[PDB]
Amino acid sequence: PSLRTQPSLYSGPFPFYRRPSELGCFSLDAQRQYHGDARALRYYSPPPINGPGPDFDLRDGYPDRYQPRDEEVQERLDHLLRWVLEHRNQGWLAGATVTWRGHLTKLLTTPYERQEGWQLAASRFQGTLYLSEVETPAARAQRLARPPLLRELMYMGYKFEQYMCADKPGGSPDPSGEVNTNVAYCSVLRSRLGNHPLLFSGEVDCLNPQAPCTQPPSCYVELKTSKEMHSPGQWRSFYRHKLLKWWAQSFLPGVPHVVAGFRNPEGFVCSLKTFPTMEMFENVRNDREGWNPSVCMNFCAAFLSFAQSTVVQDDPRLVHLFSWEPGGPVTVSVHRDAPYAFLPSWYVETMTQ
Ligand SMILES: Nc1nc2c(ncn2[C@@H]2O[C@H](COP(=O)(O)OP(=O)(O)O)[C@@H](O)[C@H]2O)c(=O)[nH]1
Ligand SMILES: [Mg+2]
Repeated sequence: PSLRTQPSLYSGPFPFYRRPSELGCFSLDAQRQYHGDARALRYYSPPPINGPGPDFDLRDGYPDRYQPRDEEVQERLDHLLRWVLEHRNQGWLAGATVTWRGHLTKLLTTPYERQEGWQLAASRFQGTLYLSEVETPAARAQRLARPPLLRELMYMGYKFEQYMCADKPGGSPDPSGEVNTNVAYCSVLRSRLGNHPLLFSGEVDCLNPQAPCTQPPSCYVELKTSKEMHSPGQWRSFYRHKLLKWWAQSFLPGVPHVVAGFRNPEGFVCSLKTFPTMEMFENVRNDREGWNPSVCMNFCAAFLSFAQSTVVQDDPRLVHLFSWEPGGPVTVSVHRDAPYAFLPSWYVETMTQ
């Protein structure tokens, strides 16, 4: 059938969500090449009490010292599949759903999302269900038309991370190097939502070498950017929409610590604010127009359930395309081979042996 999306259908007790465990990780380098190590992981290095508070020029180095990752390249699940292949002997996988954390984020935010539609392609292969986002025609059009100032704004986000990160534990941030968005660190995580086992990985911003719990993902820190705010209305508006995204993104991998840099009209970060992941909901708890963690999760569970029961055939060439648009239900279409098939032959053959 189709799956309804509205929040009042998914109120009720917070579902079972197993505390995420890191099964491993991988890194992408300056030219988007996979390495099965943590080389790209950077280390949390906030401004000390000793010296000045933050005064970070997010415009510095734009565009000369900016090497943006090529966005035309469809990567699908490839990097994760490689990790999965290199670790096949860790039958749990057969019952798992496999994705990127980001895809799960969009499921979590669906009941409250007013603008951004999405498309998830789904193939079952050896029991395992694989989900992989397809960029909607609308979203592609917006990406190809990205205005100069929106391109700079993306840079500034990654630039903020450079002021807050050191290459080594207890090191100093070097805000004069290149920002290269091909370079990423990813944690590979195991969880279970309800009775749906999960294998997913997400981009991790940095490690806090001063977190008393030295074990991932507890020791990770997410670094965020947003417009400076003044009126209560701007804060309320931030809590209701943006905070929801931040919560979903870091809750899934079990990242407890989020730091926000608020940027000037002149493009400087003159204040920081820490949002512990577990505290984010307190900002909207009494808000009649707020979001609810268990609405996000109950919908997400219902979607997984829906996808599991819909995708019956075990076939790597077969795709059930799940589509969603704000103010509508999740609908399904069936497709075979190109252009929607996403599991590469090199993976299918090798997992078959
Ligand atoms: N090309 C491309 N890669 C992405 C994008 N978003 C995430 N990735 C990559 O996909 C992997 C998982 O990302 P994920 O955690 O799901 O993204 P996020 O939660 O939206 O920040 C990482 O290796 C990222 O570098 C994107 O919009 N374009
Ligand atoms: Mg971030």
